[PDB]
Amino acid sequence: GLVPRGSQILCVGLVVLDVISLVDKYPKEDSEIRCLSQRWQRGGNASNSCTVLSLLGAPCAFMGSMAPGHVADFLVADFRRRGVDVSQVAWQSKGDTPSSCCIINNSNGNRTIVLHDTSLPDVSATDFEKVDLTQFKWIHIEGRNASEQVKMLQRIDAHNTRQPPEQKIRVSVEVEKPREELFQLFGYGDVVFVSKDVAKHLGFQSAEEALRGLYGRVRKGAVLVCAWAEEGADALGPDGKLLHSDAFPPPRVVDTLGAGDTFNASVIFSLSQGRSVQEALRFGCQVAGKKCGLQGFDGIV
Amino acid sequence: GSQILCVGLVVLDVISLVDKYPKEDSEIRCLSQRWQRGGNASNSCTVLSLLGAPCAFMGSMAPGHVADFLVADFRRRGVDVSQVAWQSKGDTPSSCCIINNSNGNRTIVLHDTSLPDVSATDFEKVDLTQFKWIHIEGRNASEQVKMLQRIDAHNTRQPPEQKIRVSVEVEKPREELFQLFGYGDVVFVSKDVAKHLGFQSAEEALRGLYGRVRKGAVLVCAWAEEGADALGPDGKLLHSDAFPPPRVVDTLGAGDTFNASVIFSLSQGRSVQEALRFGCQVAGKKCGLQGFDGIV
Ligand SMILES: CSc1ccccc1Nc1nc(N2CC3(CNC3)C2)nc2c(NCC3CC3)ncnc12
Ligand SMILES: CSc1ccccc1Nc1nc(N2CC3(CNC3)C2)nc2c(NCC3CC3)ncnc12
Repeated sequence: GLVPRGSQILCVGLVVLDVISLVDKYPKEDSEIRCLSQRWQRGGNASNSCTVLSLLGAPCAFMGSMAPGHVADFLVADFRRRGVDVSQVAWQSKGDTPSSCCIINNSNGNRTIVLHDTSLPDVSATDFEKVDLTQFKWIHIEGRNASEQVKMLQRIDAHNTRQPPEQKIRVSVEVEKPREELFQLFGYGDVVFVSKDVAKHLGFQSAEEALRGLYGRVRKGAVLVCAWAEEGADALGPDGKLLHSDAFPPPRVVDTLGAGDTFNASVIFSLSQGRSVQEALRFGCQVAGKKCGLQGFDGIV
Repeated sequence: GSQILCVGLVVLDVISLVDKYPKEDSEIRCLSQRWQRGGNASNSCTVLSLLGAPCAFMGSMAPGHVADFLVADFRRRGVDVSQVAWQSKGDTPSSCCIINNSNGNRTIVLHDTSLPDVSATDFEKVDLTQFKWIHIEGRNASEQVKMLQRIDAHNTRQPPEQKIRVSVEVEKPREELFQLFGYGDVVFVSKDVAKHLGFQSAEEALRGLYGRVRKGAVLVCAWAEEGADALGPDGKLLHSDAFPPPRVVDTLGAGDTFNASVIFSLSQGRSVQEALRFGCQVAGKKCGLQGFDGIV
């Protein structure tokens, strides 16, 4: 159906089906055991942010790769259950739709993971070329396949080059795997999210060390953003002023999985409503804090 | 009287092929992944079908998207599902199977729904005429013994020529299942059970377990790479070496391939030595492949 011009936030990245099994003890190889409970969850960075943006009330769409099959079917039904627009999915003729097996040991909390395979092709610059941008007010890009996503960021530059500032598409970018290739993305986007995990791998020991240490890599005008779990979040604009907001503990921690994706989506949401970076950092921390003390995304409002 | 029937579980097998088995708290990436129609009786149907034997599955299934997948697969394989006992409480069981591609080890983590078992009631409602053979997967004992008795009874009224051959699996160490040994013409007891009951080889198990079977039965016991053995009324031990494929790459469903194949050979009137041998021949071929496609 019809989507008004400049109304949606698009997130480009991975979606994955996570099968999550709760067990008594860790299974010894070659055994047949009952679990305590099992969940199928839609997962992936761009995937969760879309969920959040919908709960938060933004019209939103997801672009990532799927393969026709029963796994897609479930994934697409969960997306749709959360109000996400999937009209831009990149259906692939080759490969498996990503699925992961996660096993959680009850008596200790340990999480073991068999990660999804690498059979399916990522979204590509030509795939992306085929997309009429006018619907989007904001596009956000999970960092995965760097050299291609670069062409897409360049496409969005082009488009923008020719629009009145009030019809310009804002861009955000996320670097979250400690992978050499990803670092070029730093130079793109109006907003750049970097993760505790990545920043540590580059040697920095805190948001402040990371922002000040990496801001030299961001394109002029950009806001560089970093969250540090219970130590809060920071942000660094072109004016050089290091911003900060403390965390917000929930009455008690229940599920941290996906909180970074909640933080990103919330910051993006706030900035898109024209709030100030400081107000965004704040909001970010508030909603991610609330998520942590909840199971999945249901109660975040 | 042309079909073979199997009574047990169907399960959605969410499979991950990895090259080494993950250690506590670690994180590895699989080589590939697939969905597969699972459950013992389910697998056996697959194998019977692939061998050209008309067969039919019977077990509980909850309607949903999972079931739809299972059903379609049953049909692509010509398994008669018209005997299925649908529910309205619960969902389709499913599990995560980690298959270690470097020795074919298979770790199964099962989510058993509360989904109701098949009951003597449901069973008492089936036309026993179409079946040369009926193989029961031992899950709910006290309730299945009734199913069996209904079969023993049906036998009395028929020529010692048109009787319903009956086979029985005892795969899990559960105490309740132990009453089942004394039923059906052929009885499959797994290596696992065997060891749990203090026995160290198929030879010894067979000796120490024959006491528990119906008069005139054959006790069968596979033992992976060691082969499988059998014991009949004549008191003579039968043996068959295994048939190792070049590389073992996937042993999920081997035992259910063994059983189907033994059953199949028997329903074609081959001898117990010949069926034991064929069982190993097929389970063996199976272990060198991902899936079932291609054992024939
Ligand atoms: C700045 S908000 C944020 C952003 C990204 C990721 C997580 C968060 N928020 C929180 N993360 C974690 N955590 C902990 C882990 C789980 N593995 C690391 C992230 N703990 C808390 C907390 N209390 C718990 C602290 C551990 C004692 N209270 C509020 N927000 C967060
Ligand atoms: C008697 S055939 C049989 C019956 C039921 C279940 C399995 C099998 N067959 C085999 N199972 C296993 N296995 C291994 C496990 C997986 N952990 C137990 C079952 N390994 C082999 C094998 N392995 C390699 C050869 C020694 C070189 N070669 C032939 N048949 C089987």
